[PDB]
Amino acid sequence: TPEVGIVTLEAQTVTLNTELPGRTNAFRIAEVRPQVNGI
Amino acid sequence: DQAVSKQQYADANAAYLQSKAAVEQARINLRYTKVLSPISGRIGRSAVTEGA
Repeated sequence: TPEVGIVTLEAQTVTLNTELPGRTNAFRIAEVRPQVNGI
Repeated sequence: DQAVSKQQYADANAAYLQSKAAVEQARINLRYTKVLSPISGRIGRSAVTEGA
């Protein structure tokens, strides 16, 4: 007979994190637009 | 006690109601800033952040 490595598995609890793509946006961005005219 | 004309009173009351309407226009412009949500519901992200 052969002797092979055998595991004994049981129940446990997991968390199930899911991977999702995306980009990072800045928190408080302010494009400096002039509000007044001239050179 | 009729110390002034009735017509001068009507002119003063007309100027008074015109000036109340001009203050109502200025108050409407002061209410458009600090912009009120017109309806009630779930709101998403802000496409314009503060500073723009």
